[PDB]
Amino acid sequence: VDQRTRDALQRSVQLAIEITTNSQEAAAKHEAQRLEQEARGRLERQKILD
Amino acid sequence: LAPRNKTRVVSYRVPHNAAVQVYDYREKRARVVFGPELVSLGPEEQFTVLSLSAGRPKRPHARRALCLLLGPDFFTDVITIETADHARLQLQLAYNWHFEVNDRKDPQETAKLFSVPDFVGDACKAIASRVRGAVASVTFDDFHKNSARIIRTAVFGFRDQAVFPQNGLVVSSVDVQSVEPVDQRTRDALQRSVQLAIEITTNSQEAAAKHEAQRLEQEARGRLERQKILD
Amino acid sequence: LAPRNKTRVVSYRVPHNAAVQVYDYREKRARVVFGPELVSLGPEEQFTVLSLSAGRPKRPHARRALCLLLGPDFFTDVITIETADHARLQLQLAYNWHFEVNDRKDPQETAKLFSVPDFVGDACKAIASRVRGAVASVTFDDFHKNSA
Repeated sequence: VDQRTRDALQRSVQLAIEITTNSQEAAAKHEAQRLEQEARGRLERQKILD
Repeated sequence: LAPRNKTRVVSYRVPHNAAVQVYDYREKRARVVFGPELVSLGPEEQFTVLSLSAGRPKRPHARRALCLLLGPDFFTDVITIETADHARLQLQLAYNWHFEVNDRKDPQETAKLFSVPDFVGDACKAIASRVRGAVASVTFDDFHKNSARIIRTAVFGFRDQAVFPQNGLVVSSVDVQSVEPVDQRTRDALQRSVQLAIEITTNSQEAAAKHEAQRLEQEARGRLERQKILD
Repeated sequence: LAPRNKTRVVSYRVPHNAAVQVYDYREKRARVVFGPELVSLGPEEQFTVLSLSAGRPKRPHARRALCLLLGPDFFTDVITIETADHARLQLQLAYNWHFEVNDRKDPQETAKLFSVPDFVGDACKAIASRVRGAVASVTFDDFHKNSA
């Protein structure tokens, strides 16, 4: 019935989106770090093999 | 237009996949006529007039019918629900239905077809309550990804059909069409969710190209360094 | 133009790959006439009039048909969906279809052809729901590459 109570619940869903977006950004960041490490790990072996 | 000859026998052509109910008030007899047929009243017989529901969000008493549509058909409804994150979002559904009649010569089975005064308004709220119930215990991120399963599991239990045993209606399908937030702010928060999913992919292709450039520069340097000693 | 002779026997030329449904309200008899043929009413026979769907995003009741098109054909629809990244993007599709009739002398098989009042609007939403459902659990980069 209250409008304030309804206003307090939209701020409950404006953060449930940010949870998901910060989660996908974290997953992409971890995958980028894993790929950069695998690239570095093959380049470092190839230098000694040269 | 032209006013009718009231001394003329009243008659109605019942359409395909439809039934009418008519009760003879003098001889105290009832009958239900099916499919495509001409139906003619006696002096005391009357038609059963069905006040039914129609409209966008299915307002009641918005349609009048002299016959009961019992063929495979659908009607669509707009359902506003709310997830466990308190995010409100309306839906657009479509309920494929048909009445199930075993014996058309049964005076008790065919009488049950006209027992519910408004099967459209009954079924469009008996299904929307289950949708509302099963979504309210589900967060928004789960529902946005799996909403075709949430709704099909809410409506059908443990099942292919949702039979209503009062009159004989089944609802053997539901087809969710539109899913969107009511709030504009909630919609603004989701475009910033996709303006970063592009940057993930572009920064990924730039990283892959950069790694390949470094690998090629290393292989070039590694052949040049051998060639200098060989000279 | 010229108003019709109402005392003249009503007749309709059914096209190729089409069927009409006609019920004799006096003799209590039904029949479905196929393919290319002339169809003439009795004094109490009537045609089954099909209100069908047409338009861009397939609005309903935008077309009226006295015959049922049952040949290999297509109709196109515009479908708006949304990926798991919350990126909204519309589609343009084309559904090659045909009705399947085994025996044309079966009064029960051929009656089922006219059971659904609007097969175009039914099929264009029964397919768009599956598209909408299977895309919403898929990120945008996967869909842009493998959408076929």
